[PDB]
Amino acid sequence: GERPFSDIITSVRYWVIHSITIPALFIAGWLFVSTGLAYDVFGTPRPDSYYAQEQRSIPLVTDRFEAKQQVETFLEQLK
Amino acid sequence: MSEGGRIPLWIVATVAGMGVIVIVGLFFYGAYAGLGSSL
Amino acid sequence: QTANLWERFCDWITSTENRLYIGWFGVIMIPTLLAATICFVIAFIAAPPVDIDGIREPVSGSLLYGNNIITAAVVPSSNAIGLHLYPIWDAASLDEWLYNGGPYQLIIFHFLIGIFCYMGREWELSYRLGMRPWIPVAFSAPVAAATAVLLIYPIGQGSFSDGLMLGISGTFNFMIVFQAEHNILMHPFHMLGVAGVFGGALFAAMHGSLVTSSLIRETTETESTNYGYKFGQEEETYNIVAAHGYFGRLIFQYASFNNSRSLHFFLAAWPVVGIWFAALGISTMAFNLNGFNFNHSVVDAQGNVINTWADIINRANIGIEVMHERNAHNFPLDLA
Amino acid sequence: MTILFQLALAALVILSFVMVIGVPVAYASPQDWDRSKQLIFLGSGLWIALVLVVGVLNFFVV
Amino acid sequence: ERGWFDILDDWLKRDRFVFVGWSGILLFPCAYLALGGWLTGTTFVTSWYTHGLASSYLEGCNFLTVAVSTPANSMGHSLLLLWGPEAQGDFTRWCQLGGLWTFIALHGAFGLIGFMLRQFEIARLVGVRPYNAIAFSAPIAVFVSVFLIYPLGQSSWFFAPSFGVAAIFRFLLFFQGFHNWTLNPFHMMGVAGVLGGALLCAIHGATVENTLFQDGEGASTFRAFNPTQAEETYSMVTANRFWSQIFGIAFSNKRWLHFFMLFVPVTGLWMSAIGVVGLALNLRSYDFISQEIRAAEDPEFETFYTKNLLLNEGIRAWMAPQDQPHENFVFPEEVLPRGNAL
Amino acid sequence: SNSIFATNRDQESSGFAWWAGNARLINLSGKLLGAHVAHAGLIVFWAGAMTLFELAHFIPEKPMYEQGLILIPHIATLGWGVGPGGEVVDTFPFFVVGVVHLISSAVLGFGGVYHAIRGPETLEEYSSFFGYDWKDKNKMTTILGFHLIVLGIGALLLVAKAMFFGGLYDTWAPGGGDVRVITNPTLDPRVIFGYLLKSPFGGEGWIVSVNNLEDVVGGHIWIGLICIAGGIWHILTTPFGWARRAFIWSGEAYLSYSLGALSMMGFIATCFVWFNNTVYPSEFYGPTGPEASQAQAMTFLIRDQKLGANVGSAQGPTGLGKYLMRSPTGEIIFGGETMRFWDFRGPWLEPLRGPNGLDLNKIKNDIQPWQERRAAEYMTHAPLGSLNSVGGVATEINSVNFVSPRSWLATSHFVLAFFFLVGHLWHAGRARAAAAGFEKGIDRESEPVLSMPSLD
Amino acid sequence: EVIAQLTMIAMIGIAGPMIIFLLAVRRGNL
Amino acid sequence: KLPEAYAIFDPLVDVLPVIPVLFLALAFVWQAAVGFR
Ligand code: CLA
Ligand code: CLA
Ligand code: CLA
Ligand code: CLA
Ligand code: CLA
Ligand SMILES: CC1=C(/C=C/C(C)=C/C=C/C(C)=C/C=C/C=C(C)/C=C/C=C(C)/C=C/C2=C(C)CCCC2(C)C)C(C)(C)CCC1
Ligand SMILES: CC1=C(/C=C/C(C)=C/C=C/C(C)=C/C=C/C=C(C)/C=C/C=C(C)/C=C/C2=C(C)CCCC2(C)C)C(C)(C)CCC1
Ligand SMILES: CC1=C(/C=C/C(C)=C/C=C/C(C)=C/C=C/C=C(C)/C=C/C=C(C)/C=C/C2=C(C)CCCC2(C)C)C(C)(C)CCC1
Ligand SMILES: CC1=C(/C=C/C(C)=C/C=C/C(C)=C/C=C/C=C(C)/C=C/C=C(C)/C=C/C2=C(C)CCCC2(C)C)C(C)(C)CCC1
Ligand SMILES: CCCCCCCS[C@@H]1O[C@H](CO)[C@@H](O)[C@H](O)[C@H]1O
Ligand SMILES: [Ca+2]
Ligand SMILES: [Cl-]
Ligand SMILES: [Cl-]
Ligand SMILES: [Mg+2]
Repeated sequence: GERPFSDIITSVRYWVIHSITIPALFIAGWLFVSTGLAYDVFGTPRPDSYYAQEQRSIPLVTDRFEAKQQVETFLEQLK
Repeated sequence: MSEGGRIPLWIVATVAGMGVIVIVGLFFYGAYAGLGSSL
Repeated sequence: QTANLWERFCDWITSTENRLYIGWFGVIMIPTLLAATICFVIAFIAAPPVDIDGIREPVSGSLLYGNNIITAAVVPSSNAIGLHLYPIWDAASLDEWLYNGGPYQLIIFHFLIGIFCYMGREWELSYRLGMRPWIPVAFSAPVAAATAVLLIYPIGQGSFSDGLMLGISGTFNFMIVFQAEHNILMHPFHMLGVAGVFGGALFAAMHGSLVTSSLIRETTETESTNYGYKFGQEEETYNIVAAHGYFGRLIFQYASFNNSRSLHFFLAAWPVVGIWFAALGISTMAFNLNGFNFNHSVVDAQGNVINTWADIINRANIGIEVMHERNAHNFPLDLA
Repeated sequence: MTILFQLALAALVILSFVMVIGVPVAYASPQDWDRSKQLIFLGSGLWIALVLVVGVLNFFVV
Repeated sequence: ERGWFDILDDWLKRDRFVFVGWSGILLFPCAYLALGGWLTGTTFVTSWYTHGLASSYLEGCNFLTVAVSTPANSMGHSLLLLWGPEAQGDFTRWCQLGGLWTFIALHGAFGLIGFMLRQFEIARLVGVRPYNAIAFSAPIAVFVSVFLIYPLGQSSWFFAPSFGVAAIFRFLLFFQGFHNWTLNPFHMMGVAGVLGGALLCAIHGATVENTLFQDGEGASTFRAFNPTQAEETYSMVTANRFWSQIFGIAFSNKRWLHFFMLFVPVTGLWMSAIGVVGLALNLRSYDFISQEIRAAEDPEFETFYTKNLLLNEGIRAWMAPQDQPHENFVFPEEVLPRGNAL
Repeated sequence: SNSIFATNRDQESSGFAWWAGNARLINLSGKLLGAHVAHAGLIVFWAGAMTLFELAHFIPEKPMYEQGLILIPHIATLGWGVGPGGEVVDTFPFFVVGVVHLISSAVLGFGGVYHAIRGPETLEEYSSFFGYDWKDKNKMTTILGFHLIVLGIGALLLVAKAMFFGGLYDTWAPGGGDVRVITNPTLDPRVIFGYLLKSPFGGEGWIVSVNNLEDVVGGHIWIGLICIAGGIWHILTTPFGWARRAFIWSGEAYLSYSLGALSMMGFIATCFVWFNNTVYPSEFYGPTGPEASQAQAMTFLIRDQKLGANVGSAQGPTGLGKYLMRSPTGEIIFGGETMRFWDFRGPWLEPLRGPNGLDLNKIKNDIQPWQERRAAEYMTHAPLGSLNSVGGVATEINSVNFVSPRSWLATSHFVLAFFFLVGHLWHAGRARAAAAGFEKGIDRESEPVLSMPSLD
Repeated sequence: EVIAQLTMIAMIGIAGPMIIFLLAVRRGNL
Repeated sequence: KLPEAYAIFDPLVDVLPVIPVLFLALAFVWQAAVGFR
């Protein structure tokens, strides 16, 4: 009972709306990365943040219940 | 405004496909530059 | 008359009344498949060990020489032979021929001729029956795959000692070495192959279940529903409109086939194309154009490699590489 | 001469791009075929001439 | 006056572009979160703290190497809930600890339940027998045995498959090197069901398409079919004669044919699930004892079976230090098994 | 008029859906001529544009095979642009070949577009010479004859190049690879056609074994005359009764025959570029697989002998010689896994070979630095590499951007030859079914199997 | 070089669909 | 490299090889414009 998609995406109204919303969503996703926010939301290392300068060992989690505090310690040893 | 077929579907398909090609082409470019390039 | 007696022969060869169709392709197929089968059965049971890698290290393949069904194989001809044709009459003795893997060459060359003629024979009978002609196009997919592992890969690598070994554990050996030497798992044609066989199995179950789901009631509660269809009846045995009404609601309407001809073309095309690509994977890794290599592709700001799952695959590949054919390499690169 | 050569080749590139679009359009267009046929002749002769011009001029910069 | 339950039932079962149903209340959120979790993790989330691995587009991986990886072995079989005692409500730490793996596995499991329920619900509403649901039990047995039972038998979720293309390839090779999984007859039956199913798919589609009746004038023959027609569109009699003369046997019963197309891949996947349940316990088909007795006593006895074990030993020794980092393996160069030169 | 179905370019008029739309051309000789000429333009376009791309990317001091080149190697093998050892002395011939093909593609494209959309759709009303009926067997053999003559001239152009216009690059030239004018082509049919009767198996290699330019040139003298003679033959004759009864006579049947032919040629080309290093010189294409494997054994023989090893008496772990062993017929060959490659022959190695195989005295005393260089180069440019062009074995780390031209050319042409065999089967089966009148399916009122006795 | 390359392939890439569009508006012999 | 006089046309030469691919793509634009009739 709904309009066929081919009628919708060949209409001017569809493209007036989405000529704004699609680029806006694309740009917001771009900025989510380019501002660096994606790194901090998800906790992903930046290229300079996998290792400290002297050690070459992986900050592997070894403690189930203090893993959160263990990650927090591995991160403070970077800067 | 809501009438179907004001913008011919063959043009919609062509432009949309070119958009897909551009974005996928960008991803293949990124395989050779910056992160993941082995360089 | 010669022409009459010959035409009687042609009529019998091409007869649609023989219980098994012979045909002109069958004139080649029947002797070659018989030779390959007889040699394979005898060799699988009784052949002595074979020096597959040409290093005087004979591998036992036959049941009588200490194998079970899972470990037995007919072992490829020796690496010392390479791609040379090694028929019985080029050997000084049957003893020599057996040591050097003669049976393997006899079997695979007769088998390959036989399956190519089997494919042509599928065309031929369809022509005699007034059918459309493309069943052999579907069968060309398994034929291409068999030809890739028994013929093209050894040609590319310069030796039938690297072709598929004719046994269950021998097949696994071929696969594992292949992964170390070509990273076939990271090759997109093998990926298409997997989509072909995973998808073929999926679509078989899907199609089977949808037709079975909408069989028209024609039997009592006691008898098998299979009795509700009689061989050669004119009417369809299931309600394809009911089947489509279910599947179009399961996903969405336009994702479902209502055209049975389109549906069955898709069932043919998906696994066939997938296996074509699988076969082309083996046939192009035969010339060492190998799977994607992302070993050490990710590097941090200083230059340290950050491993990915691709690097873990590489560690397994190395373990296979260093162990395989452990007495056969004297120099640092395995170049074939 | 190096710039003059670069001009003749640029002209050939531009004329080519005009012909690549203009010829199929003209060949499949109903109206103005009489004017189109004359222009396709003119473009084709000019194209051939520019190929020869570039070919000759090549040997004064290479 | 109808009653809110029946009024809700009415709306849930409305014939619309996307059928909802009662089953959709379970299906749609769990499927969406499982898919959304995988896209989120493969796009943005690392595996540095659980595996020592980069695993996202953000870090430089591509579509073949991104993954949502399992938690660290030290997590055991923790449900790893966002609000649980490991992440304690911290979304960022939860991601770094691998919570998206259990997030995807568990929403994925309940989504698959929702989908099978959808198959039942739609079949009941349309009035067809629920064989499609029954066939789907095979994907479910595979997912449950591989992603849940197998790690539950091992030390931790760490050894479950990680959700990624290359990660899955690693899982295959791990199963070869450690379990000798190719030697397992339950895997072999699985292989037979998958390859046999693909064979049936191809041969049935090809046979129908090449025994069509001429029901139109076009050289393209798809248009000469009508969904409401009573007649078979291809000749079962001619197809039966063809295969009888080519191969020796042929289908004669269309109902059996289509049930068999379901039976073969469904049974094969079910058998492979049983073998993986054994592997959860390391109950492998690893060796043939008689082969090992003979080879240990007779250094000239060699089969393809002993050749493949040497490959397995190579896989284990060369992949384990990086693949099992919680073990802190240090294997000095001199102990690594390897043949001559390589 | 204003109707979408008003032309003959739809399924309603033609009986063919859009995805089989070029089948609508079977009986439209004019437009089908356009399609063929336009397609020829595409081939010529690619040859020209790809050469200019290669030349623009070309660093003349790196080997071609380090640079992803496949066309410049073809031009260089004809003796254009190169000197001793395959060194590039002048890139202008590469430029000329690229430009002239690119310019020519415009003429072919012009004629193709003209015939395809503007010119007469069928030719028969316009010209009895250019019009044709697929079922006219004499017209078919006449057009075949014209094209056979064209092909014979083409083969004689290679001969003309080799004998009168600078010669060819000869990897085997005494004193080192160099361009050489061929003055004594092999005309003896026992040699030329002897190649055609050689086994394709190892140590024989059928025509892929051709190993000197005199046989190559003489072979093309033979093919040239054979094609011109056959072309004259087919213009002056029509098919004999035995041929008429053996073949299907339709456009699609003729297409299927050519597809089987091109598939076969594609598989042959695959093996030619994989094994042959005479008409695919390793200086331009890189070493063959066999060559690079032999070069590794040669490299470590040289190294270890320099350290004091007696390579003739060195027993390897298996009991076979670590460096040198016997082939199954006794010839002295390199040991290790490269025992399989003992049929290999190349100019850097043959100075070490005598009547008994590799000569231990020459190995001990006469290996020159240029041979050590060539073996190290070829060992390290073995035709192994990943799809993303990471050179080396599959376990190699990223660093070397390399896939051999031999691998690119072998794989592409196997893929193409394979699908062309599938196309042969498709169109051959369809042409049979269409000639017999059941390509659209079984007649319900006249189903052949229903008139046959049951099998049992 | 990369701005020039992208502009060339943009002009070349539009040319094809431009031919179809021009013939469509002119009601040509598509 | 191209002869130096042609160097300004380097970016054009870089893209020409893909044009044949565009012809296959163009067939589908054209077929879409006539409705795949
Ligand atoms: C179909 C809906 C659905 C289902 C079945 C699940 C299931 C799950 N979710 Mg997901 N989730 C959903 C939708 C769903 N989710 C949606 C829409 C969102 C976005 C808001 C999320 C966001 C989300 C996050 C962020 C997380 C989960 C997690 C989980 C897992 C743990 C859940 C848990 O412990 O709940 C416990 C709560 C309940 C079981 C509620 C039950 C209420 C009971 C029945 C009431 C009984 C009342 C009783 C009769 C009254 C008695 C009164 C007395 C006085 C007599 C589980 C697999 C966790 C996970 O995956 O960790 C790995 C996790 O971190 N979900
Ligand atoms: C090698 C590729 C190739 C070639 C040379 C052809 C050629 C042809 N096709 Mg086929 N086709 C192809 C691929 C090809 N096709 C593919 C891949 C498909 C599947 C999509 C089809 C599906 C198809 C169908 C369904 C039909 C054809 C038809 C035709 C013929 C008439 C076309 C027409 O009237 O268009 C009119 C279109 C226009 C007027 C638009 C412009 C077209 C021109 C040629 C573009 C030129 C561009 C070029 C850059 C110009 C350079 C100019 C410069 C040299 C001066 C023509 C001979 C038709 C036929 O058989 O007619 C009897 C027909 O019905 N084709
Ligand atoms: C015989 C065909 C052939 C061969 C052997 C080569 C080989 C090469 N090319 Mg060339 N090229 C070709 C045709 C070919 N090309 C064509 C048609 C074009 C126009 C697009 C070009 C344009 C071109 C450019 C612009 C460049 C090259 C480059 C190269 C080198 C790197 C290749 C690479 O990385 O590929 C990557 C591999 C792929 C992209 C894989 C493609 C897989 C396809 C899709 C499989 C298709 C299967 C089959 C055909 C379809 C079947 C469908 C089925 C349903 C029937 C290598 C020497 C590079 C170079 O180094 O130049 C100096 C380079 O920059 N080529
Ligand atoms: C094999 C390809 C081929 C074939 C069989 C034809 C056939 C035909 N053309 Mg077409 N055409 C072609 C290619 C072809 N053309 C090309 C490449 C172009 C672009 C230049 C054209 C442009 C074209 C136009 C504009 C016209 C035709 C016309 C005709 C018809 C009359 C021709 C005539 O009487 O010439 C008589 C013969 C001569 C005048 C002598 C020709 C000698 C040529 C030019 C040189 C040959 C040298 C050598 C063999 C070429 C090798 C090329 C190779 C390296 C690729 C005839 C059906 C006419 C037509 O259809 O009218 C309704 C017409 O007006 N053609
Ligand atoms: C493009 C090339 C070409 C094509 C398509 C044709 C096509 C034709 N020719 Mg012509 N021919 C040609 C070139 C060509 N010819 C040339 C260059 C010459 C001069 C030598 C001739 C001399 C010639 C003569 C004398 C005759 C023909 C005849 C014919 C017709 C039937 C031929 C036949 O039965 O083949 C199929 C071949 C056979 C049935 C013979 C058995 C084939 C064996 C079993 C195949 C072995 C293939 C082998 C595996 C592959 C290579 C290996 C080998 C080197 C060891 C057919 C129209 C006949 C005709 O009627 O003309 C009027 C005829 O009498 N041709
Ligand atoms: C997790 C989580 C969550 C959720 C989230 C979500 C839900 C998300 C979603 C997301 C999404 C939803 C995303 C998406 C993405 C997408 C993408 C990224 C895409 C891409 C694509 C492409 C790239 C394409 C490709 C292709 C193909 C595939 C085929 C054809 C061709 C082409 C190329 C087109 C929550 C909050 C609850 C909580 C926390 C946790
Ligand atoms: C029919 C048809 C078709 C097809 C078509 C075709 C295929 C065409 C072709 C065409 C062609 C084939 C074209 C070509 C062209 C070319 C040109 C136009 C060129 C030019 C050149 C130039 C301009 C150059 C320049 C230069 C020089 C001289 C030097 C160096 C540098 C440079 C490069 C700059 C289709 C599919 C669409 C479909 C429809 C129908
Ligand atoms: C250049 C050169 C050369 C020479 C070459 C030559 C001289 C070649 C020739 C070639 C030839 C001379 C070839 C031929 C071929 C033939 C064929 C390929 C045939 C086929 C056949 C067929 C296909 C048939 C079929 C059939 C049958 C069997 C039965 C009945 C029916 C029919 C008819 C269908 C050389 C190597 C010295 C060196 C390098 C360069
Ligand atoms: C040499 C030369 C030249 C030439 C050029 C040419 C020859 C061009 C052509 C061009 C072309 C030839 C183009 C084309 C294009 C095409 C396209 C761009 C297409 C696309 C497509 C698509 C995107 C599709 C889509 C779709 C549809 C439509 C439907 C179905 C769906 C799909 C999605 C598939 C010139 C002048 C520059 C000058 C310089 C030199
Ligand atoms: C969400 C769990 C639903 C379980 C079913 C509870 C039905 S409960 C039921 O509902 C009727 C209205 O529909 C009322 O008229 C009735 O009094 C009430 O008992
Ligand atoms: Ca019409
Ligand atoms: Cl091994
Ligand atoms: Cl070695
Ligand atoms: Mg990047």
